Amino acid sequence: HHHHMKKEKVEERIREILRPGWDLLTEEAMLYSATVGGKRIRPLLVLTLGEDLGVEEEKLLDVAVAVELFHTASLIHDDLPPIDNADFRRGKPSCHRTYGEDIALLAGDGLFFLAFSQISKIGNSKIFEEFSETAYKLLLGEAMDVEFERRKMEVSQEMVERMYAFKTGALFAFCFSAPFILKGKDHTKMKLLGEKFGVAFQIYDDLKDILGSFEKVTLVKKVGIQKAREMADKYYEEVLKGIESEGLFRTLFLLKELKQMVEER
Amino acid sequence: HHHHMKKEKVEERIREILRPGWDLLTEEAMLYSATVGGKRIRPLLVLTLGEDLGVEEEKLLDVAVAVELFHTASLIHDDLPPIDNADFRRGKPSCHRTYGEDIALLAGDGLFFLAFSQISKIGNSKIFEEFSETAYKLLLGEAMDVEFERRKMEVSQEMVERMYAFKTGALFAFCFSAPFILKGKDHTKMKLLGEKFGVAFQIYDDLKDILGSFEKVTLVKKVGIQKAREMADKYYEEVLKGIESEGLFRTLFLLKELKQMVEER
Repeated sequence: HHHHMKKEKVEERIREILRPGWDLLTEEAMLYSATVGGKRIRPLLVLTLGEDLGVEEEKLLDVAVAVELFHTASLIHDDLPPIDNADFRRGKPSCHRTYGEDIALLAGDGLFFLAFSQISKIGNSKIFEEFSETAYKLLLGEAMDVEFERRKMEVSQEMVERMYAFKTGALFAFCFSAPFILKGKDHTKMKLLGEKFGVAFQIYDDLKDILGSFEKVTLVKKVGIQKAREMADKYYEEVLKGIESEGLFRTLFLLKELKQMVEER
Repeated sequence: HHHHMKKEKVEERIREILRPGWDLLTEEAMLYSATVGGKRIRPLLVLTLGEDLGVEEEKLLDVAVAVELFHTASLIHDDLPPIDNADFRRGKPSCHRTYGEDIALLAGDGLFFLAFSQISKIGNSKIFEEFSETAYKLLLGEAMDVEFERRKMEVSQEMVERMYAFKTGALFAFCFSAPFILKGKDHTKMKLLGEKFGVAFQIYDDLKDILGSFEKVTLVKKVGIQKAREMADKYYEEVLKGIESEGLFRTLFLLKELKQMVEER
């Protein structure tokens, strides 16, 4: 019920921000992509951490919505024909399949810009800086994924692990960090913990994709299923220990529930 | 010499920011696009206005570089095959023709993110807010241009004029505004003046494209060459009067020089 109340608040704000104003297919596409589904783990983490810390709900919801809009945009661009060429996303036709590649490209851009606009509402320069740094890292990570796949190049294990930390880890690092910055607490350790969480999250995604299936450089391909799973499990344990040590009990239980869901796959 | 010193400083900062660090083709592509050419009118306006106002040079150069990186990114995405499908840009092969559509898409995204990162360095929330609002407007303008062309829809003259004000006017509005915000002066009138300047700028671009040539909804197509040119000339006169009235003499002379160049086409 807890998680539901939080998700409903996020859904409502997303619908407000993305309500078309200019009779554009591009607006409709942004709204489509943002509402087709999503477990909303990223905004849920932000909101739950902020509750644990007692951060003002309005600034926290602005962060949570920003992260989700950004996430949405990143999936639109990843799905595009030049990149991953996904016909489907969340069991629904992809943005470009629904609206055209032109409209989908623009929708992705719009969503990123709206994400920055939400962050800017907070009026906290450190959050603006961190979010901007996070965006660029995510981009670097996506570029590495594309290039590692498509270039004839040497790709070390360390390079794959960095690509995970950038492509997936950076946005979780921000989710873990941003509530601490809003509280006026040092966020350096939480940022690293969030990055580890994101790496573990990506690994569990790789493993799900294998089970679901019943070129791309993945950590599972590089080190094997057993080692990859060991790395993910270890990082996840570190995250749980770190979260408990900070006394963040709502967040701890949220992370335990996510872990049980992974375990039940 | 004046304009040259300023442009060289911009070129140098752009090369610093875009110096690759990760051995990525995406990094190389961002640098390629940002350095293939450009008259650098947008950063030159920012730097010149800031000089007239006596604004601290470091914060001003961060704004100027941000605007140019953003501009660069917007041209990469416009050129892409789903949008305008340009084989050339500044007389050089386009980003996607040089590096691939995947790499070009990512380069555009990277440049926008770097632009926001530069803005965030300033530590001024009003600048962050204005820049973010500007980005979204520019996106709306591009969407309108694409959709007006491709949809079977009624497009009024007012809609075309709004599309100009968003697609081209918004970024100039920001260039005119940002130095006033950095000075702690009310920027509302300068923002409107910059928007008018951008509309006139777009119209002169339309007219150049006709002369150069010796579907898309343009103001020239809607109202005709004579009326369009009259609108541009009138807006430009308003801008010159407004700039002189604020005592911004370096900027006034820069704008007169740009106008003479247009006149000599």
